[PDB]
Amino acid sequence: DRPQKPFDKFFIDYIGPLPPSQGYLYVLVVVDGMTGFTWLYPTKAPSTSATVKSLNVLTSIAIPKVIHSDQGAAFTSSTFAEWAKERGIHLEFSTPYHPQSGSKVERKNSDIKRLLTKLLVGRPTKWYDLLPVVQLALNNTYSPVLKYTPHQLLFGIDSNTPFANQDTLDLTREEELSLLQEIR
Amino acid sequence: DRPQKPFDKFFIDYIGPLPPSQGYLYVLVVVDGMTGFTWLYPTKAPSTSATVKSLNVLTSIAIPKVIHSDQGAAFTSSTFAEWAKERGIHLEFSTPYHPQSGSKVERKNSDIKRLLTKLLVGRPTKWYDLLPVVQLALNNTYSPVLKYTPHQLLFGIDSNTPFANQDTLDLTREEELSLLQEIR
Amino acid sequence: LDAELDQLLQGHYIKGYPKQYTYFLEDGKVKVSRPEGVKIIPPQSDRQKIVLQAHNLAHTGREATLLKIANLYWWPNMRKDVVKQLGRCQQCLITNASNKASGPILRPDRPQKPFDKFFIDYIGPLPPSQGYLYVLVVVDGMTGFTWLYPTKAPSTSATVKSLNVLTSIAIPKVIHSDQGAAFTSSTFAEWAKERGIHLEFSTPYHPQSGSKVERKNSDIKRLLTKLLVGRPTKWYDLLPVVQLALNNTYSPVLKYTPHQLLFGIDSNTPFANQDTLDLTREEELSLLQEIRTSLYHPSTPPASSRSWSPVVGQLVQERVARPASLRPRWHKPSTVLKVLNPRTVVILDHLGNNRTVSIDNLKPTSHQ
Amino acid sequence: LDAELDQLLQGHYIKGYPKQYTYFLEDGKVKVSRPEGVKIIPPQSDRQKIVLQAHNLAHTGREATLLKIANLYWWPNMRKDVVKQLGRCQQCLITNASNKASGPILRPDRPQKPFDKFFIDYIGPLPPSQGYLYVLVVVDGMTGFTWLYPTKAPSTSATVKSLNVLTSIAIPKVIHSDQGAAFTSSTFAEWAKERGIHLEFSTPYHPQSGSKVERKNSDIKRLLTKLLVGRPTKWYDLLPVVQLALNNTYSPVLKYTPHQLLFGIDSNTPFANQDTLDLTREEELSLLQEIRTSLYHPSTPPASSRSWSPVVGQLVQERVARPASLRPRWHKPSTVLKVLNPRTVVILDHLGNNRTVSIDNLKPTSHQ
DNA sequence: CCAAGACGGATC
DNA sequence: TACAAAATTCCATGACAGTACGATCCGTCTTGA
DNA sequence: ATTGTCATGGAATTTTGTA
DNA sequence: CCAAGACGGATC
DNA sequence: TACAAAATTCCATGACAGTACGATCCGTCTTGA
DNA sequence: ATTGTCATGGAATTTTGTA
Ligand SMILES: [Mg+2]
Ligand SMILES: [Mg+2]
Ligand SMILES: [Mg+2]
Ligand SMILES: [Mg+2]
Ligand SMILES: [Zn+2]
Ligand SMILES: [Zn+2]
Repeated sequence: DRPQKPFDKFFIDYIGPLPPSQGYLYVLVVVDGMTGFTWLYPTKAPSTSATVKSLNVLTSIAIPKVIHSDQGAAFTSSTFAEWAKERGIHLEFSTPYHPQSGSKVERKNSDIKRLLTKLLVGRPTKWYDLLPVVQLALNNTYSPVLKYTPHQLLFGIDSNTPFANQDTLDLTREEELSLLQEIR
Repeated sequence: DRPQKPFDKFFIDYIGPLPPSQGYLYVLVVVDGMTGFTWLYPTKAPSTSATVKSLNVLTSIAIPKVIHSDQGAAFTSSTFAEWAKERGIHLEFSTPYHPQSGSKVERKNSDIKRLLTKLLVGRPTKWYDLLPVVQLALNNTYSPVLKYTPHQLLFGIDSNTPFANQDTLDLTREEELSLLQEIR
Repeated sequence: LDAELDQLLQGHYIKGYPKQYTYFLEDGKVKVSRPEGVKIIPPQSDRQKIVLQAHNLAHTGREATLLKIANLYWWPNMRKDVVKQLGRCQQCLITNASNKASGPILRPDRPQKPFDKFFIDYIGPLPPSQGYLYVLVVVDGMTGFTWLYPTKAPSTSATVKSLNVLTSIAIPKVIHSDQGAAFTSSTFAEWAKERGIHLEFSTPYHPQSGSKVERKNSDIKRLLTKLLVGRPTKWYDLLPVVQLALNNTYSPVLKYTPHQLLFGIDSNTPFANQDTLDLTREEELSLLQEIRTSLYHPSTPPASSRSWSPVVGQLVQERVARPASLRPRWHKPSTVLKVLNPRTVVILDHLGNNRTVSIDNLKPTSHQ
Repeated sequence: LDAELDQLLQGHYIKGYPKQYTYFLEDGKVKVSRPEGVKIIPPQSDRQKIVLQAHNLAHTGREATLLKIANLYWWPNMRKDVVKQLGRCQQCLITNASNKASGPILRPDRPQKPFDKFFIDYIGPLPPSQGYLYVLVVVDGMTGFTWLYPTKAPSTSATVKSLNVLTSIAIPKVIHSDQGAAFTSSTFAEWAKERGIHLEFSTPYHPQSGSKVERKNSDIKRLLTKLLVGRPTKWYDLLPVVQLALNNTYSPVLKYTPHQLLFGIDSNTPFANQDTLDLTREEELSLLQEIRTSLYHPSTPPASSRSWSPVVGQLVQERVARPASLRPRWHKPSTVLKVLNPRTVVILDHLGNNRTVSIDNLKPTSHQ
């Protein structure tokens, strides 16, 4: 049996309807299976048209062998099935109501969910400009179990911007009250 | 004593008030002392301004050591004296009422006087276009005494257009009656 | 295709495939165990398609295309199938740059007598000086004597009027010029034929063909530049001064001025040479003939290590003159009809007619 | 001047003038009988004027000026007086072309790691495709990986927006670019300083300095040309295809693709290499480090027979970028302040300030 | 007397 | 019949090849309130 | 049916003046 | 249906 | 241990360098009387 | 304060298959 490699499986998912920032509302999250490298793409809608447009910029750099996604309408569409057929990519869909990706992918996806909201509190209309620095933070996060960052696993070298110190990713006392006031 | 050379003496003279041809009325005749090479320049007036303008095109090719001319107002002017002083040319003026140039120069000047009138009879308004072919005819006329044409004495080789046959330069019977009718 | 691979699997030998290697069928496809790795052997019919698929990815050369096919596929004589497809691709032949230099430049014999060859050319649109913009430059092939004529336009009428004053001195045998509109015109063609002058034309888009006038233009511009330092660019009045200057200029390799080569004796020009002062004109012209004949002739430079020589029947491609943005800089393959010299050939062009083109604007068709 | 020539006429010897020749006074001027002919010897004070008079005729070099003076005048060491006047003439120094070639081109060491050096450049104003005209090209110094970004303008804001999507992958150490307005701007300077990126600039009007992006532009244009044969020039949609094609293209001399040098393994691209299929990623990255370090380094070509090398204190002249018609193509003589390498120096320019210029746009001041 | 602008310069 | 230096030759080198114009930003000099 | 050319200015070589 | 013109092509 | 030819390496060669526009004449296709 | 580069495709050299 062959060992796990980069570009083997690409985990794609949308994260909620975020507050408007420069016309954008949705974020397409792309996570590699082996390296755990994260690609973030700003989108206006959770549609197939927005998914195809964002992935075309990604596939111009590197093409995945398998694309993994949930039973979302943007991925289960026939237009997205024809899109993957032209580039020779097999589509893998997780079982409804309960997704399956693995410990490394789910722990990475958990960090993206909380890191975005941590920087979103106080400035909900300014998450678009943070997207580049969020991608750099995730890809240079010192791996919990392994001794290799997503940057080191993909390229082979250490990054020029290594994130040495870590904030606990948790919301502080007064940050919780401000986050509970923005909704109500 | 040094032998006679080209560019030693340039004999310049105007020939009459010829019928209007493309706005021009006068011809500046330039004859070299040794070679007998003829330069013809069309001018509107027998003035210093027209003489300076025509000779500037000639002096750009070759500069004479001595310029010979009659006691005409265009040559005896102070403006023409300053013109020759700047280029370093000595001016020689012939005695009034009787010019002196030599047998070779006067026989050449005699041919220009009669060759122009020969082609002028019948077409007095079209002598401007004949000027190039008149210059070629004179400079390639087989010398009466010497065995060298003005072209052969100046360049060293025979011309590409050698005038083999000669018309007697004389006006025919009916050409005399037409020439005597143009005036009266 | 299927018969050659079937006999190979059962142990029977076919020329091309070595017997030492093991051949096995896997996933419905014939594979071979090689030092590089496990490679798939395709049938003969599919080989033509695979090379086309790997080439059309980035339109690459011999080695760069093979390295893509070597990732998965192997068969006897791979490059012979690649090179064959490289000569078939129309897009590659008319875009790729040639890796073969042109042959050694010819140095034609200097005209024997003055007024044997006349080189004429305009020096572009110069800054407006007294209404004039263009300068007609006439260079003698033998002596190097230059006549300058200011013109407002590079037209036929401007060329005729200027040459008519010049032909008053002497009629030239042959007038050489580039394929400009003023010189290629029928009015200029009938002008030269009337006086018995043969017209010679340079090969299109090859300015070094008429170099005797082009190199002189460098000396005219260089002198005009130096005279207009810190001054407004008025060159019209300086033309008769520049004409007199360059004609009396000593050539360090020729030892004689264009004026001295044309007449034999210097005029009343500043710093005039008076060495032939004692001798008569008849002796001066006899010495002049000996000088003209005994001038140096530049020997042809040695041929480069990778140079191509044109032959009759060879496929060549003509260079596109002024190619548009993202457009091919070479024309469709064409056959050589006749070779005039190792530098000039006549070819049946893309339009479908006879055309005289120099080898500098030509490349040999690759993969033949 | 008058004392040296007076003692010479009466038989007394002066150094420079040979005693074997006869010296006589004629027409109030000192003359000498020589094998060339009768030549006039002028006084020392007049010699400076005569050389100036003969030179200013056509502004000629050493030999061509002397041959004019040799027609009439003679004195000891004529060329030493000519060369001295040749270095004094301002018009000749800033117009004449240099007869000395530049030194051998340096081949700088390839960046050690990926994202160590970034080469960026726009490919001019391409024909309008979906509103876009310009293409920002980012080339990695180590691998040769190219990122293409379509832009409507060569502005700072267009460069920042395109690089912000790129820097999401990895932050580069040093970004190299030509001295374009978008890159030399203070907004772009504060952009790179904010992320901790050093900006490197090419020497003005020397495009080969940033060759890694300029040579890649040739491969981009060549591929786009072939894909648009017989088709309207719509390149906007082909950019992501061209980007994927050239990055997966095998370099025949490097044996590896820009994609293989950056990641180690080929993606799901057509004709993917699967040689490292058996080895693990940790073993694959260990092999990748050995490949990157053991790549060929092009050796520097031998120096030409007549090449000049810049030194501190030497007088040099800077080349005029885009000279106007009939205007000098060289600047006033300037002194070298510091030599960075045998190809690049810092000079106090015509304006009167420090300027880093490559030797290709520089010539050594003649007659020193 | 100062804020938005006009304009040649530098480089591609 | 040998020097040293002037004088002369050698020869690699580059420029002539229809050119002016736009687009960007920056440092500097305007023009009405 | 046509084709490179030549000024330039350091270096390389030859000539020159006086033994 | 034809005379002055309009227009892209070729080359500088 | 030696062939012949395939396979591989060698390496001179050119193009990337912001580009489009005008001016001339000629061969060809219009547009009103 | 910074620096030429590399695809191309014939020729030159090395490797290969089978003695
Ligand atoms: Mg989702
Ligand atoms: Mg008179
Ligand atoms: Mg022309
Ligand atoms: Mg640029
Ligand atoms: Zn191709
Ligand atoms: Zn000068």
